[PDB]
Amino acid sequence: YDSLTEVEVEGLSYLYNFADGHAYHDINEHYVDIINNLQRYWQEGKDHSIPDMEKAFKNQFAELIDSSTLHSTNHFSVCPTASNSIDIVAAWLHKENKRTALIEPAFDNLYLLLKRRGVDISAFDELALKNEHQLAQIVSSGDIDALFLVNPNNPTGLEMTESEFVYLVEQCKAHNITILLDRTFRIYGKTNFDDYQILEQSGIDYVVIEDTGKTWPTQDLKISLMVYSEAISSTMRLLYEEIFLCSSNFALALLKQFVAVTAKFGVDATIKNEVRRRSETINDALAGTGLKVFDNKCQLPLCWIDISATGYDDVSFAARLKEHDIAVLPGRFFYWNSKSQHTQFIRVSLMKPDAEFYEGIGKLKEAVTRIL
Amino acid sequence: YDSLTEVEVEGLSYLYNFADGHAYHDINEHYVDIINNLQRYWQEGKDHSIPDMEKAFKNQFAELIDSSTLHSTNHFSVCPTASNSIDIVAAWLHKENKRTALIEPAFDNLYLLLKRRGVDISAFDELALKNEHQLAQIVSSGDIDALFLVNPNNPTGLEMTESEFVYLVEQCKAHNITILLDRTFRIYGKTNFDDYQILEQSGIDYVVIEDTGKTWPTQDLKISLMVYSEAISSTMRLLYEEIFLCSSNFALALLKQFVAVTAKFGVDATIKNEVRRRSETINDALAGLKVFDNKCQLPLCWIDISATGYDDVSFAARLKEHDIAVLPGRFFYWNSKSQHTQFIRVSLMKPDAEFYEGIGKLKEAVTRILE
Ligand SMILES: N=C(N)N/C=C/CC(=N)C(=O)O
Repeated sequence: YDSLTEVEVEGLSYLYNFADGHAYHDINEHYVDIINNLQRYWQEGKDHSIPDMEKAFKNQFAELIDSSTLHSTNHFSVCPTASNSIDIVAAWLHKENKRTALIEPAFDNLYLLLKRRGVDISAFDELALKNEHQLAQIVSSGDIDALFLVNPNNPTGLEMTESEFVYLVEQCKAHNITILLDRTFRIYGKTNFDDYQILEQSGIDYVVIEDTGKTWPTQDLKISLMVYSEAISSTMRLLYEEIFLCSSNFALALLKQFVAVTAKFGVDATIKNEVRRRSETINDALAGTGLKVFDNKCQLPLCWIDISATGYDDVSFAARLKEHDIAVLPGRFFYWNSKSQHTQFIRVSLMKPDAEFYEGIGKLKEAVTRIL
Repeated sequence: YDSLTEVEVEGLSYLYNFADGHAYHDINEHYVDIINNLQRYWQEGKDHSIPDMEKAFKNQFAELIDSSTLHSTNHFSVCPTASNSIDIVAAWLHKENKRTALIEPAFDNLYLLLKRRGVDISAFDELALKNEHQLAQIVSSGDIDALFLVNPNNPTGLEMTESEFVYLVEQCKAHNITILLDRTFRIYGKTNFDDYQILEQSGIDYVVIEDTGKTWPTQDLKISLMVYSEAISSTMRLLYEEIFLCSSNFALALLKQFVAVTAKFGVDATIKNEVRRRSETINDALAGLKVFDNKCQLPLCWIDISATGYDDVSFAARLKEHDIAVLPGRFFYWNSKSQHTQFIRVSLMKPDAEFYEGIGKLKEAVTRILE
C-alpha cells in the first residue's frame, strides 16, 4: 500500500467501511432542522459578502470554543479542506526553510504533504508532549526550527493538558520554534482552555488548523479555519491566494449553523454522547477476543486496536477482514518513520451511517470469531 | 499588487465587484427547482457511495458535452476546485522533471502554482495554437517536455478548432510532449467536438481539467474533473490522494442536476442567452475604451484602454473611487507584464441587479474620469 488514503479509497467499495474517519453518521434529532431548512442557509450565503461570512463562521466557532483571542484576530484563511491548509503550511515551511519535526504517530498524509513540498522532516515522539525532559532535548537540539503537532493526536487520542501546552509553547519561544497545530479533533478533546491566548501572548509564530470533517456530518462539504500569527500572516495569505480566492459562502452558512447548534444543546448532546455509545459497542463486541482496545487520553471517533494476540499483523488481518466485507485501516502507516516496528495495530472509525455501523460491528465480531 | 487574486480579494469589499470571474449571477427559471429541492440532492448524495457518485457526475458531464470517450474512461479524479487540480498537475510536472511551456496570456495563478511547485517554466505565445509553423517551431525545439494550455483561453477567448486541436495533439505526439489542457471555460465555447477522443486516439500522456465555478453559480460550491491517460494515472492518482480522499457527494449530486438541466434545455437558453445580454449591455455602455473582439465570447470582457493614456492599475484605482472594482490586465502576461499594461478585464457573471446597475455606474464613472 502507498498510503492510508489508498486503503481508504479501497474501503469505499466495501459493505462495512470502517477505514476513513470522515464524519458520515446520520443527522441526529438536533441537526434535522438544518437540513429541513437548507434554503435559509443558501439564502444567507447569498445575502452576505464573502469577507463577512468568513468572520461570521470564525467568531461562531470562537464562541463554541470560548476563545476571545480567536474572536478578535483577523489573521486567518478559510480552505475547503483541512488537508488544503496543511499543504499551504507545508509550502510555507519549505519557503521559509524551516526544519520541521513532525509528530509520530500521525495521519500519514501530513508527512506525505510535508515531503512532497520539500520540507526537512524530523520524527518527533508524541509522548514528549507529556514528558518535560524529552521535549526539552528535542527543542534544545538545534536540529529543528518548527514543530508540527496534532492535538488531540490521531489515532492515539493523546491530548495535551493546559500545563503541558503552556510548557510546550514556552520552550518553543525560548528557541524561536514555530508551532503548527492540527486541531482537527478539538471538539472530541476533554480539555477546555484557550490555546489561542497562550499562543498569541507568547508572541511566537504559529499556525492552527481547524476542521469540520471529523465532527459534523456534511457529506465532505467542509470548512477548515487556518489561523496564524501576525508576523507570518501576509506570506501565509500569499500562499493561500495562489490556490484559493475563497471558500463557498453556502458551506460557511451551513457549518455555521452546525457549530451554533452544537453550542446551544452542548457537545455531549450533539457529539460526544453518540461517540461514547459507539465506543461501548466495539468494546462490548471485542471483549474476550485477544484484541486489546487502546485506552489510558480522550475519546476520538476512532478505535485503536491491538491485535497482537490474534497472531496476524495489521495488513494481513485487514486482508482477512476484507474477505468478510469489512474494511479497516492497518496501523503501521501512522508511525510513518518506523512502520515495520508498529504492525500490531488496526484502526476502526466510528462516525459511519448508523444502520451500517451497528450491523457492521456485529459482523466484525462474527468475523473476528471465525478467525480463531 | 502581486497577483490577480490579490486584486480579486480586494474587490469583494466594493459595491460593484467586476474583478473575479466566478459565476455569481442569480438562479434563472431553469435552475430554481434545484434550490427549491436542495433536500433532494442532499438525500441523493447520502444514498449513494462515493465511487458511484463520482462516476455518475462524470457520465452526466460526458452526456452534456456528448463525449463517449470521457463516458468510458475511469482514470479521473474529483477535486473541490479546478486550481486544486492545476496544483496536482504542477506537482506531477515537477516529479517527472518535465520542462513545461505555459500559454501566455493566462490567469496568473496557473503560472504561480507551477512556479511554487518548482517546475521549469517557459512561455509560449497564445496564437501559436493557430499558426502551424509557429507551433511546430515550439514543439520541435527540444526545450520542452510538456505543454500547458487553457482552451478557451482566459481572457482573450481564443478557442482552438478541431483542425488545430488534432494538429496540436499529433505535433506533441511526435516529440514526447504531455498536453495539459484547461477546459474551465468549455461550455462557453462555440465549437463542439470530442477533445477526449482525439487525445485518447493519439496515445500521448495528457491531463484535462474541467470546472463548474465559471459556469454554474453555486456560491463557489464546485466540482472539477481531472481526467488523465492510463500511462500516468497511478502517479496522478497518488498525488491526488496525498491531498484528497474524495470530494463532496452532496456537491456532486447538486451540480450533476445543474449539468443535467443544461443538457435538456440547451446551453443557450440556460447559460449563453444571458451572457449575450450582458456582453451587449456593456458593449453599448462603452460605445473611448475599445472592447477586445475578433474567438468565443467568455463571461468576461477584455477592454483596451490605451486611448485613455492610462495604465491598467492607475485606471483601476481611479475606478475604485466610485465603488467599482475591475482587474488590471498586466498580470495575465505573467512572463511580460511590463509590455502589457494597456488592458482591463470586467466580469459579467455577477448578481443581476448588481451587474446592470453597476454597468451604468461604470459608464458614468468612465465619462466623469475622462472629463
Ligand atoms: N485527506 C486524505 N487524502 N485522507 C484523510 C484521511 C482522514 C482520516 N481518515 C482520519 O483522520 O482518521
